[PDB]
Amino acid sequence: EVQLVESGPRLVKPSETLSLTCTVSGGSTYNHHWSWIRQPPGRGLEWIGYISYSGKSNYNPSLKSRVTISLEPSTTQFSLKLNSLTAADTAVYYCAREYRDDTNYYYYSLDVWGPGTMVT
Amino acid sequence: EVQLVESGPRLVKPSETLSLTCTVSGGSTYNHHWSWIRQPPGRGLEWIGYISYSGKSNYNPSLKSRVTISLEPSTTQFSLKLNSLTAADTAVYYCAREYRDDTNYYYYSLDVWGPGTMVT
Amino acid sequence: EVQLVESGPRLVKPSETLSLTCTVSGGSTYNHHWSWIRQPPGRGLEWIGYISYSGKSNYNPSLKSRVTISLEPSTTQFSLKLNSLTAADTAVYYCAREYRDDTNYYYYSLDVWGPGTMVT
Amino acid sequence: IVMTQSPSTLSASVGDRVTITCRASQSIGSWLAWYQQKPGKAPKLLIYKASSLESGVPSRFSGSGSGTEFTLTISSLQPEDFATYYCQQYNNYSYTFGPGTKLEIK
Amino acid sequence: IVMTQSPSTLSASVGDRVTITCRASQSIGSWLAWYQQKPGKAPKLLIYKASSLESGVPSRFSGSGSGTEFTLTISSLQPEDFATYYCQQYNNYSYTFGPGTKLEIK
Amino acid sequence: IVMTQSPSTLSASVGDRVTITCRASQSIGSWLAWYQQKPGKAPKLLIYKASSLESGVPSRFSGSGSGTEFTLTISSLQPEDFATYYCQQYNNYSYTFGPGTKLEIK
Amino acid sequence: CIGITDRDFIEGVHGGTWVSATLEQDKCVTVMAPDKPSLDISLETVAIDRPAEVRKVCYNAVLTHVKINDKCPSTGEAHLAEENEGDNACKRTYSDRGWGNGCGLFGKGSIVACAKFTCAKSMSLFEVDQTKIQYVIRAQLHDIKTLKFDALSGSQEVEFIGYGKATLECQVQTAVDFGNSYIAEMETESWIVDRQWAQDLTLPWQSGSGGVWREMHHLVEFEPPHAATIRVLALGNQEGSLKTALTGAMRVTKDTNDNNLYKLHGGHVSCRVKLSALTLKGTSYKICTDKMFFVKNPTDTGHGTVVMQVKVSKGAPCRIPVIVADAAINKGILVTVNPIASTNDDEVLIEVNPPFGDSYIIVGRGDSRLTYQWHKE
Amino acid sequence: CIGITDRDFIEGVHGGTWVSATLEQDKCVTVMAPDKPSLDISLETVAIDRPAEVRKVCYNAVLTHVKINDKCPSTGEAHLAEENEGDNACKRTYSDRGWGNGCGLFGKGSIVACAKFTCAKSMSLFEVDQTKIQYVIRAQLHDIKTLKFDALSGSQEVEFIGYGKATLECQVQTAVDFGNSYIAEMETESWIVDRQWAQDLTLPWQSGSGGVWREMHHLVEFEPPHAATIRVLALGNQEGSLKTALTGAMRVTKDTNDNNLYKLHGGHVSCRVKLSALTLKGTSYKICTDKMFFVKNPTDTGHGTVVMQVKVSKGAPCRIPVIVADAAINKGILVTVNPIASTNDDEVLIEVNPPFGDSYIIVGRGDSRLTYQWHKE
Amino acid sequence: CIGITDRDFIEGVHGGTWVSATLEQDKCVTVMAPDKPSLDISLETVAIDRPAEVRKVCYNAVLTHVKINDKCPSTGEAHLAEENEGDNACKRTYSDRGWGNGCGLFGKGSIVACAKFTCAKSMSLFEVDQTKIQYVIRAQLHDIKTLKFDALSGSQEVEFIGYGKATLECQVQTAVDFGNSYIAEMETESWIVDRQWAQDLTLPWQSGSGGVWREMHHLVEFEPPHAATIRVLALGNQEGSLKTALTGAMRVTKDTNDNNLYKLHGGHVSCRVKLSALTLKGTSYKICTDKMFFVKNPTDTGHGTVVMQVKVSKGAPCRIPVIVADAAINKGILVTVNPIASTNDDEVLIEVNPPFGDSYIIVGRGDSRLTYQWHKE
Repeated sequence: EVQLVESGPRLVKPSETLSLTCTVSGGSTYNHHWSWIRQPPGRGLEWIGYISYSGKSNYNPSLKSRVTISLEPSTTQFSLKLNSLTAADTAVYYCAREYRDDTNYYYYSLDVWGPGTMVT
Repeated sequence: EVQLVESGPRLVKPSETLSLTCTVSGGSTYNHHWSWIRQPPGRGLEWIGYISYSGKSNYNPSLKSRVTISLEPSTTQFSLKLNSLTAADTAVYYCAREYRDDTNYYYYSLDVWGPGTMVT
Repeated sequence: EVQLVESGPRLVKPSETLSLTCTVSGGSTYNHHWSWIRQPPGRGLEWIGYISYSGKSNYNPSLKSRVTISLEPSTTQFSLKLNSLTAADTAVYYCAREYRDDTNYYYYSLDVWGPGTMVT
Repeated sequence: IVMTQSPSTLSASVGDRVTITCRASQSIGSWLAWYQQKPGKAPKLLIYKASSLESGVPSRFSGSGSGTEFTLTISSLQPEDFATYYCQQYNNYSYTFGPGTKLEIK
Repeated sequence: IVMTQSPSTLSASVGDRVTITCRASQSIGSWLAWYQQKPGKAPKLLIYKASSLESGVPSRFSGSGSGTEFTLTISSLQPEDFATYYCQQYNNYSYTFGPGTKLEIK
Repeated sequence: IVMTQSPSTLSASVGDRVTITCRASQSIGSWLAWYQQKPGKAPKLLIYKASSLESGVPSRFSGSGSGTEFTLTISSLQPEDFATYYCQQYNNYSYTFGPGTKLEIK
Repeated sequence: CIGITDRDFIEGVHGGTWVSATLEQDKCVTVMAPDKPSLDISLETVAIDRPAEVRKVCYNAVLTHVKINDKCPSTGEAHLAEENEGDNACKRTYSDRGWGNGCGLFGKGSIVACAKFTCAKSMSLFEVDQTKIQYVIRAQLHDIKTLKFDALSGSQEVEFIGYGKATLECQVQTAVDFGNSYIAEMETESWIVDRQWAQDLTLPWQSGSGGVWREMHHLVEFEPPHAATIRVLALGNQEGSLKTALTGAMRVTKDTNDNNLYKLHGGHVSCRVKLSALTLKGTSYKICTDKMFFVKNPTDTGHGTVVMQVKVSKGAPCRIPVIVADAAINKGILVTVNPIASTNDDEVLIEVNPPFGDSYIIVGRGDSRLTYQWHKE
Repeated sequence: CIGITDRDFIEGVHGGTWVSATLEQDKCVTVMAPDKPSLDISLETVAIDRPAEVRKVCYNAVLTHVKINDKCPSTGEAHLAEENEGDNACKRTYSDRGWGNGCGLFGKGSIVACAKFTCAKSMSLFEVDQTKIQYVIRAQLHDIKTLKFDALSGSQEVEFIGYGKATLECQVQTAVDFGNSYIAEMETESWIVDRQWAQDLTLPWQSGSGGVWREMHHLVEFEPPHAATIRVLALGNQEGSLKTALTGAMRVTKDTNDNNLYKLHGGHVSCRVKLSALTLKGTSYKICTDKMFFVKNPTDTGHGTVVMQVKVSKGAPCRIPVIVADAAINKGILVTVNPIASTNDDEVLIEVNPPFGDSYIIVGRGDSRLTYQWHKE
Repeated sequence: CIGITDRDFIEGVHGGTWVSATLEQDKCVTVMAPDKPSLDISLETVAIDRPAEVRKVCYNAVLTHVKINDKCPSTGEAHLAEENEGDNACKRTYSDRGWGNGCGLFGKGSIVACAKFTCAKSMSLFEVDQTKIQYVIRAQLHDIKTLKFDALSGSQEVEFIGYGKATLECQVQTAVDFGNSYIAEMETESWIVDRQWAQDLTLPWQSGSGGVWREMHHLVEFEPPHAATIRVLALGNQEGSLKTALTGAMRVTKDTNDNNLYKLHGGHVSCRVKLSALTLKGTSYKICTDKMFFVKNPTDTGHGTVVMQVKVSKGAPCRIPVIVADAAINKGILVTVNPIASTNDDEVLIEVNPPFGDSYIIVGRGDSRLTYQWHKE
């Protein structure tokens, strides 16, 4: 059964780097687009970006300059990197999967979500 | 599904060597006897010879002196070598499989054939 | 199908060492407790001892001082070592398996036995 | 590409046929999904591809629309359905969320 | 821990309900097995866990008992059943055999 | 070991029960196969082991014989059957073809 | 209608008078009595009312909501939630994993695939409880009475004028073994089929008590697994198939009135009419002689028999002597009882079950008799 | 009892005198004759005797004696002796092998598992041979005679006093299609069920000729393989399931006497009594008029009909005019023949099969008539 | 033959005269009338004509044309053309590959195997349409008439001399539930079997509409895969099995004449003969008394009953009083109607269905009565 769980340091000093890790359990990280999202308390969601297995990533135009998302097929855990971070970035960070059926054109989704990590 | 296809140089200078290659697709070259045949246009067929996987080959008494047939289990493509060739050898060259059931005594065949290569 | 067979030298000189080998055919030596037994002609059985795969062996209190039982998971043959041997040890030597279901609490057994080796 | 929802707030009763609207900054075809997040947990997918539904979602929920405008609908409002509802965009590349209409008891 | 059987010898007829007893040096619960060895071959398992039986054993054979004392029983004695019968102990660790009651024709 | 066919030429009509013969240089038992090659393509196996047939061959085709002489037969001749027909030998080692009887329209 | 002969009724010294008549559909039997109006009795309809449903058979299925899950070698089996939910057809297999598809090693990886089964077009099947077979008898003078009978309730009694109280003990005789048959519904249409013919169908089925569609694989194809993917296809429609197979099976016309009642075309009812003590009149008919001819030629009935229609010119009220022979003696079976024509230039039905093979149907006697050739396999 | 009307018997100029009566259970028909005692005839019991067993269906299973065998990769398949013995349910699969579990290499290792199948509680199913349906008729004066009839043996004759020798030609009419039904036994209890309903059960079954329990997997679960081990579980009891599904099916009371005979509650017997030449007496009843009322309200029968019980005050011996209408004409079917009350202040049964939907049952004529509302789906 | 008693016929004041008689096979009933020759009526044959075929069951299969295909690890699945063609039984599995067998790596390689299924000896199964059950009645004077009846066509009328036109309303009563049975053919021989007994057979079957042999694995064994090879075996013949199981089932003799008609040994026909107005003669028989004895002892019938044959010495034409008791009263059922002996020193059949358990059959009254012990399970 498929579940996602993110981890790292839940407390970071401003203007520094950010290292989150979404570990994927009960499934193969070969498929889909592996995506991140955030939610600043009081406010709603903002789509950050995704990455394929092959490595074709794509980011949100408002943040790409400061964001790197890596994909490790080996340990099956796609990771998030947000540098030059501020207190606006202080939020809840969900790692979720998008979807890809490809052989059938049953596509659209953000299926499995993690509980999210509160980062400051 | 099982198919055979032969290849190489479709044009060779007399008194030289000959290198044909029957590639076997959709099947294991572990079994059967792997055979070659030729047909000089205007005339019919002449059985050249076969080779086992183990390597127990057997040739036509009228040609063995000039013929080598090799078996590569790796790339699955048994190959034909006809040296001291003349214009009588100029013909159509089919690579076909014989057969072996062994565990059942349902035997006789030349089952799958290739389209054949016109060699000059 | 599961069968056990013991072997070695069926004739040994007193006060020396002993090397028997129970080879296990048709089964995995990962499980159960692998046991030895002996029977001095005219007399009945005496339980010698067992060994797990992990290597947790256990011997008969009256003999442990002179007994080593090894377990080779590789070649699947657990072996018996009886040093300082005398003519009392001269007997029939059976290698048999005990049992372990673990996931079900259906346990007790000495299931498969070997024909036994007459050692002098 | 931006998504705008209306209303953002609603006061309804357990049984009300409620209706939330969600409009895009352009035509996105039939590509839109809805989400139900109750405060504390992670967002949960309800509707996918405009109108199709995910196994694990009550039949009272029903979405529609294509092109520019899309709507959600709960036939007869239920306790657990008091949550905040979001929408999604496809782009063939970069995705976008909505503001989220918070559903609230009357 | 020691096992003692009674009798050690028996003279019976093909049809006799024979009964061999086996007692332990202490309480071992329901953990006991019986064995049938005819001279020459290796011992063969008959009964396991006091009363339960192994597939490959005739129904005439029947064992019982728990705690300290256990008994075997052949409902109607048969040719092949003329063999020597042993018992077993569990300890949760180190096992023990019995003397063996030799079954013999009358 | 040599195979000889008769005739080598035939002029028949769509419906004719045609019969081609094939004789060996010695007794080869029941080991013989037939082939149907239309000009251009590779030979195709029809009959195997004297009389048995390969899945993919019409029932009009029928072979027979053992030992020294073997015959083919088309019960009611058909369009596609206008091809050249060959035979085969086994030896337990080195194989041999026939001359080939060309079937031709009348 | 057709009046009764003398042997068809019997009047007692004491008690009452009893009639015995086998009435068949689309025909009528009249009874006469001196100083009294005629009593016309007919069998109007034989029907079945709402036969219980037994098994639906889907001949067109539609797949929806597709989900596939993957496991790399030595990470165990692949598990979906949809494996449990009965709506979905699920297959389990193993795929060729390795470098190209982001695993940890080479080998077969567990892959599971599910899709929601929805049955687009189904074929219903109904059982017929024979102790519920309704049949309706109408009896009027020349003051109408309609008599609803059940297969079980064969005894129905009715008041009258002059004739007094009547009591009818009636049995039903069905045209077809309803214990070897099913009533099968497909959209607007319905037929009578073999039980076994349906039970041997290779399509998904759902019991009358409901439940899940069983053996869904008949209409669903799971193509061989690839890297981490599987193409799933719902098979084509099979309506043409069933409809082509439903040809060799008689159709059962729906009702115009109640539209929930099934009308059997064949069959007949045997009746015993207990009547008060009164003297009836016995018309004795004469076996026809002169000119007859086929209004409608002998034609197959779809249940092993054949029906013809003839007309009479010179014959007055007359019995029609129908026989099926190899000059010789007949070997067939006259289905139609009282093949009699009331008025000249009037059409009449004659059903018959000939011997298997080649036989000749002969209708009438003498020069003006009719002859028809018939084969039966 | 209830005397016969005049039309129910007939006396001949020569020969004998014949009676015709449809007798139903729990009721009695009496025949009178001048200078002679009354002849009371009744249908006592309709029964089935030891119907053949067809298929047992286990609804509670118990697993015993568990065995599991292992094979490391490239050492072939795993084989147990229990795979052959039919007592045991066996599964074959492959497990994740490697270092941690003492093999020689990485890969799937063949593992086989067996356990002894023992059926704890089963449901028996019986077929009813209709040509063996027994029915018993008692006939006494006012010197008793008991007449054991079979469905096949419908003609039984009996000596008497004064009435001489009688001969009874009787047919049986069953309340329910026994060709679409099964007699199902579960412990102390038994019912009548659909054949298909049972044939579509998802439980293990064993044919009447014996054999092995088939499709044991319905009640046995083999959990996914681990290292070298498999947890096997017998599924829970399913008695609650069947019992809940056996509600919508009438129960069949066991016998108090023979205790191997099954008594059918419904059904009736149609009789023709050949008697010697003698004059009987025909009581002609009058259609009731005055006060009637429901002893027991109309209530469902569980087989598509409804039974009521009424009482009469002023009406002497009188016929009860039962009809089921939408002032109009009835569309229903009067099940109960001769709905007549012998003595005032005496209860009487009336069964009826109304049209589907909403209809009104009307019993009696005039002010004192009774009316009941009834719905049917 | 056996003449009719007085109660068996009835002559009316008006109308005609009716006879009622239950005729059984191998017996005859004669009717007499003053100033007229005797009318002998008998039931000659009860038959079934070409019952539809439902399902063949192969009990001997033969495999031909064997093909096996191989795939090395990570080269995908192995595919044969024969997997599609329905003639062939096909299995799919995986084999231990590696160095010794010319692959590219270690692991399981896909292997597919097919062989042509040919059914050598099969068992046919037929359904019996009960509304097609033929029965033939012969009636001659002392000028013969043969009357072909159908189960449906129970009313057949016939001209005569002196007796005039007769009309026969006849019903058929079958010896065995044909809705729980199959007619099963195996070569020269045939039987009556349980439907379920056949439906529960573990052999390959083919529906009556044709199609492919289903579940071929019952008679075909695919031995465990090796390197790149599989031994396939057709299982042995199973004729001994069926034949041994077909013992406890009565056989059905084929026809000598038509050789496509099935003759039922048991069963009887109930008839009502409408005749013209004429006075018949009623022979009143006397219950036999003196010496009787068993020509053939009571013996089982294979369908729950027992048949005996007795002879009479002193008794003239006399009724035979057959009863089955535990001095007491009988509890059994007299199958044979009119157990009467026409001439002394002549043999007569008596069939009876006793109570289950131990009972005594008593035939005759007084000292010269006969007694036989009988057990039934």
